[PDB]
Amino acid sequence: ETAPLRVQLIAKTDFLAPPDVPWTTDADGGPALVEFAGRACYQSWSKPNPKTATNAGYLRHIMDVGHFSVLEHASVSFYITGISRSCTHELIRHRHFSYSQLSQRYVPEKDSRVVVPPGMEDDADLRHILTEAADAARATYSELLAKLEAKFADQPNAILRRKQARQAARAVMPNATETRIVVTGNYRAWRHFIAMRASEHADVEIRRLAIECLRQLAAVAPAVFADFEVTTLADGTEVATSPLA
Amino acid sequence: ETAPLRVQLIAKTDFLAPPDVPWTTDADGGPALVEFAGRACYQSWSKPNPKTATNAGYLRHIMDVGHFSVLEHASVSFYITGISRSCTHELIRHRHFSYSQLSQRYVPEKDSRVVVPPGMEDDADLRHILTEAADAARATYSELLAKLEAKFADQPNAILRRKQARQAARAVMPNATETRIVVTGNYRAWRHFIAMRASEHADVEIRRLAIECLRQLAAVAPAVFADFEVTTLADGTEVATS
Amino acid sequence: ETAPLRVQLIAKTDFLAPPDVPWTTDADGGPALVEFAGRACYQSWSKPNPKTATNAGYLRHIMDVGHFSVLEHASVSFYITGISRSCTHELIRHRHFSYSQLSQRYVPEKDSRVVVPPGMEDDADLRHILTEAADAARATYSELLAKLEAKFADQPNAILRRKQARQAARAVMPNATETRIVVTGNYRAWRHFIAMRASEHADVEIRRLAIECLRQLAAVAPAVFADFEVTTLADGTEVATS
Amino acid sequence: ETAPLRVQLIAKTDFLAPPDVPWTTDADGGPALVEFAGRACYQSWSKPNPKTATNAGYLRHIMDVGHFSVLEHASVSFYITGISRSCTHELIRHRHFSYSQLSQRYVPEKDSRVVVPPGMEDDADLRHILTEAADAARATYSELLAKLEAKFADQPNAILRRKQARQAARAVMPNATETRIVVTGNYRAWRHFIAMRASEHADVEIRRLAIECLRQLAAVAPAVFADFEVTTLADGTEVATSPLA
Ligand SMILES: Cc1cc2nc3c(=O)[nH]c(=O)nc-3n(C[C@H](O)[C@H](O)[C@H](O)COP(=O)(O)OP(=O)(O)OC[C@H]3O[C@@H](n4cnc5c(N)ncnc54)[C@H](O)[C@@H]3O)c2cc1C
Ligand SMILES: Cc1cc2nc3c(=O)[nH]c(=O)nc-3n(C[C@H](O)[C@H](O)[C@H](O)COP(=O)(O)OP(=O)(O)OC[C@H]3O[C@@H](n4cnc5c(N)ncnc54)[C@H](O)[C@@H]3O)c2cc1C
Ligand SMILES: Cc1cc2nc3c(=O)[nH]c(=O)nc-3n(C[C@H](O)[C@H](O)[C@H](O)COP(=O)(O)OP(=O)(O)OC[C@H]3O[C@@H](n4cnc5c(N)ncnc54)[C@H](O)[C@@H]3O)c2cc1C
Ligand SMILES: Cc1cc2nc3c(=O)[nH]c(=O)nc-3n(C[C@H](O)[C@H](O)[C@H](O)COP(=O)(O)OP(=O)(O)OC[C@H]3O[C@@H](n4cnc5c(N)ncnc54)[C@H](O)[C@@H]3O)c2cc1C
Ligand SMILES: O=c1[nH]c(=O)n([C@H]2C[C@H](O)[C@@H](COP(=O)(O)O)O2)cc1Br
Ligand SMILES: O=c1[nH]c(=O)n([C@H]2C[C@H](O)[C@@H](COP(=O)(O)O)O2)cc1Br
Ligand SMILES: O=c1[nH]c(=O)n([C@H]2C[C@H](O)[C@@H](COP(=O)(O)O)O2)cc1Br
Ligand SMILES: O=c1[nH]c(=O)n([C@H]2C[C@H](O)[C@@H](COP(=O)(O)O)O2)cc1Br
Repeated sequence: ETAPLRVQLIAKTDFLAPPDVPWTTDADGGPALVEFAGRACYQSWSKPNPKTATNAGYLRHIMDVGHFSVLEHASVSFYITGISRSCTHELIRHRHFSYSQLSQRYVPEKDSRVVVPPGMEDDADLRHILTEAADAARATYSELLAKLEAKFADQPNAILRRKQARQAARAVMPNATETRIVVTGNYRAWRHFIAMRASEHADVEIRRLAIECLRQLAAVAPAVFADFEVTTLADGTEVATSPLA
Repeated sequence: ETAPLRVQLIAKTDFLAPPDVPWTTDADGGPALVEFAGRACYQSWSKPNPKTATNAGYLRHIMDVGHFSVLEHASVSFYITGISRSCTHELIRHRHFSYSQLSQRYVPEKDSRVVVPPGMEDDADLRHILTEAADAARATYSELLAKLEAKFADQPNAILRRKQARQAARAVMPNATETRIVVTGNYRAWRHFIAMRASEHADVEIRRLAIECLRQLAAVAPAVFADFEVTTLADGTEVATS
Repeated sequence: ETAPLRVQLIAKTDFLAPPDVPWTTDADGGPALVEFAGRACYQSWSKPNPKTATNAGYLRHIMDVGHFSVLEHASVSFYITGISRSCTHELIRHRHFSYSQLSQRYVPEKDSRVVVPPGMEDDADLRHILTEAADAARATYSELLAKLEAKFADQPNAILRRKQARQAARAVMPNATETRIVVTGNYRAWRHFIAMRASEHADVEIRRLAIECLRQLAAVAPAVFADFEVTTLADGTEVATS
Repeated sequence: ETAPLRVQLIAKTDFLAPPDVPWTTDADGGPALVEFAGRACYQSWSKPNPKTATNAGYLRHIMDVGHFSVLEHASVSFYITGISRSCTHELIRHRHFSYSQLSQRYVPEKDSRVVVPPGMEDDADLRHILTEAADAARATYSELLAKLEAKFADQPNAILRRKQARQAARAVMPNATETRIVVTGNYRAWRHFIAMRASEHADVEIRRLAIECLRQLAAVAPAVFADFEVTTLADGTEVATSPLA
């Protein structure tokens, strides 16, 4: 059973301007918050320059002059499924994010799906070799678990003795095992992730993930991510580049 | 002129549950996001127990059990004014917040306000010594500025000439000079900030700040901040403990 | 082929007291640096108190009064082998360390070792089920790799060709696969790691790593890591608590 | 009275190669640790490439391909004196350092020194204005301190009484007041600080600090800091620029 990548946006920033500040803007939520924060450094609430007189204009300028720390005020959360364990192992190396991830120490592996590496996707023979190997691993897991459950029956706590058995049984589960994860980060963190992972140096799985995150981030905060350009490589995979990263 | 502490909540989490996840809860925003993230770890979406089906009950349990990392998903931002420079010098030592602060390099301080230390708030004579000293500093600052702008006549760029002068002139501005700051943190970082700063060991200025943030945070997310109990000290200042 | 846990201490803080500061202590390296930094807050260079007039006494005082940020100045690095991929996936959730880890994308995984879960180390039957499962996975790996290199045959860069094949082939490699990692952290990060992972709540594999790290750290900085008491549980695994 | 900038290197990395790894290098300390960490990723313990078979060649390569995360393993600590309170307020915005700083709540300041802004150092008239204002501020501080100690007489704990008094009295102390601070960071953090602070956009005081840190860092680890070129500006201050990050 194979699992496709799904990225669901589950949280963003709600903004409410302070009533006493003599400033309004062209925008809502995160992008308005970022402008407000930038202007707070200068206490410059008026709008002399027509170019930076819209929210998008202001943000593009903030970006251009390298005031990136202002972007940290707004955050976005995704719920991600159809991502492999090897992919999450790379993702969580990014330390300016917060994560909550499906636990193999706790969750049943009996119905677990696998994620096909993008370089194999179009090849039914390779996919077959993968899913068969995954079926073999799952049978092994159930084998180990049954025996381990009996070994750790001594222990009164239901939650402990279930962890002890599954945590050892998990040893046979492959890299391609599906996982699920809530990832939260601010705009500055999201931008770094995209610059690092939406590139030809990156594994094609996390690259695909980064591109999908960028597309969804651009939908909620266009002005913040507009400097990123998506291009398609010879193999048809997608990369994103920005002059500011 | 003096400036009182003002704390204004300007941003918080907006949550939309994923349509295809078979789960609901009796909350929205940050508290609902926290519960979703917690349950994602176990895929424990079904809620058969109607006596543990509440968001508040789940959030309390998350913290009884000590899974504090789940709290990081939700954030709140404040715009804080009427805070002194010595106070922000303490505040910014907290490395899990994001900040945007009023710049003395960029902002003229000829009209700047003073923040009165809570310890001298009820002594008019002491406040007078402070405001007189502030006025003298501001005069010195204006004297230095004019003399620096001339010393920097060599600079053809008028914006840069004014920044070079201002950043040097700022040297005489006192600790009690008002500043203004946007502070953003997730629930975990706010909790830690409150624990450290709303305590008898902390300076009264930042303690006042922490108690006020707490009061607003507790209204926004009761279950997350309910464990903190405010206590009034012998001297009338407030502390908070969990 | 199985791999035992090995933790090797490969780096630590070298301290040189600045000459024109009227202060000395009965210690070296990391512990000495921590006292220097704590004393710099107070400029308390002379030692009026005979109790904290020793380095060990000064550090125990720092801890009791809760001044844990001073511990961040000193650091230690380990090279860890005989750790599984599922163990590293847990370890790297600690965001206040720095890591350099063996790459499956970059390193040919021919003759990879497997780490046996401590829970089945005494069970020869369970070990065998594991090791032949691992053997089957490596066989599948070689089969995919060969087909993948054939598939990407067009790709002109041969290095990039092997990498594209290897990153996809790695898909069948089990959690138990051995990995190797350099981990660097300051004393405060190390203490937090030990507290969270040398506990009954934690997986037994990371718990074992945390205990061994603790033993080596306590040998390097006794005063910093002394409060941790190691006790053997019912099943004969160790936990450490302070 | 006035305090000159002083930067003292007080800690760095001690390295010992694990005996059972088949690798040696010609370097010691931080730079050797960085090579070890980089080789661990590839388990490339042998040395086939005369271009990367030395520590300097290896680090040259690490720097060119930009895997700066391996630089995080080595650290350096300085004790910095003759820095102003406005300079530390900028410095501590860098969140990947660790700090221990002289406390005004805790340490008496009746006799504290003043730091002259670089843009003012050459001018006797401006220096006099500054020192005169500092003398006035210290007199006010003393005046406030005594009255506050008297106002807080109903605190039986004299230590607390002096602190309660001092923390309020410090209200009048100017930005130019000298402070002292231990700063610890890894190589990657120091590179970022230098890049951000030893620049034309930065305040002259912190730029002077960054340059001195850079000078000491590049003497200790020349391969790590070689890309930073020191340039004298027209006003006689120095900046540092690099093609890298
Ligand atoms: C193609 C590629 C190949 C890779 N190969 C390997 C490999 O072989 N082995 C391996 O172990 N990893 C490898 N990685 C992981 C990589 O080295 C980083 O650890 C990971 O990508 C996180 O990115 P980041 O380093 O920018 O840190 P993040 O955690 O994403 O932090 C963001 C930024 O914050 C700063 N920062 C965060 N923490 C610190 C700190 N403690 N000190 C100083 N500054 C800090 C840095 O500026 C950093 O850029 C690879 C990554 C890529 C994309
Ligand atoms: C027994 C146990 C069970 C676990 N179960 C799960 C699970 O089911 N699912 C899952 O995804 N993870 C799980 N984890 C991982 C856990 O939630 C943490 O992510 C991990 O242990 C890292 O430790 P830490 O949260 O204390 O933070 P670290 O990353 O080690 O940071 C140390 C300290 O820095 C501070 N800090 C760091 N980053 C932030 C931040 N951005 N905001 C505010 N403060 C910050 C906090 O004070 C923190 O305590 C589990 C861990 C344990 C030990
Ligand atoms: C010339 C100049 C002008 C400035 N003007 C102002 C101003 O007017 N107002 C003001 O408030 N500040 C101002 N600053 C401060 C500036 O915004 C930064 O806060 C400070 O320089 C720290 O640098 P850093 O942002 O790169 O963060 P560092 O703390 O130095 O972090 C290093 C890297 O880690 C990563 N990182 C750290 N924390 C996070 C996070 N929480 N989320 C995502 N990534 C993270 C980023 O990649 C960052 O580059 C100014 C600084 C300079 C040099
Ligand atoms: C009453 C009191 C007195 C103080 N006195 C002094 C003083 O005299 N001199 C002085 O310099 N400072 C002093 N401070 C500042 C204090 O040391 C901290 O720097 C500040 O309170 C920030 O809090 P924090 O250390 O918990 O770190 P935060 O930056 O708030 O981080 C939150 C958590 O993240 C983790 N974390 C963040 N960064 C790291 C890191 N690099 N390594 C490991 N873990 C990390 C820690 O778990 C920490 O608890 C004082 C603070 C208080 C409240
Ligand atoms: O592109 C990469 N991304 C990444 O995050 N790593 C980190 C993740 C993991 O902690 C370790 C080994 O990763 P791979 O097995 O995916 O190569 O290095 C390595 C490479 Br190459
Ligand atoms: O209660 C405190 N809070 C705090 O943040 N510091 C930090 C802030 C600054 O970096 C340095 C000196 O602070 P004070 O001048 O406010 O003591 O230590 C110190 C004390 Br005591
Ligand atoms: O004890 C734990 N330690 C841990 O680090 N995690 C993190 C690591 C990974 O990101 C995710 C899933 O971990 P397990 O598969 O090991 O449960 O949660 C979870 C548990 Br439970
Ligand atoms: O060059 C700068 N460096 C800096 O760190 N800040 C931060 C420091 C402080 O938190 C706030 C105001 O700093 P200045 O008063 O030094 O501008 O912004 C601002 C500027 Br401009």
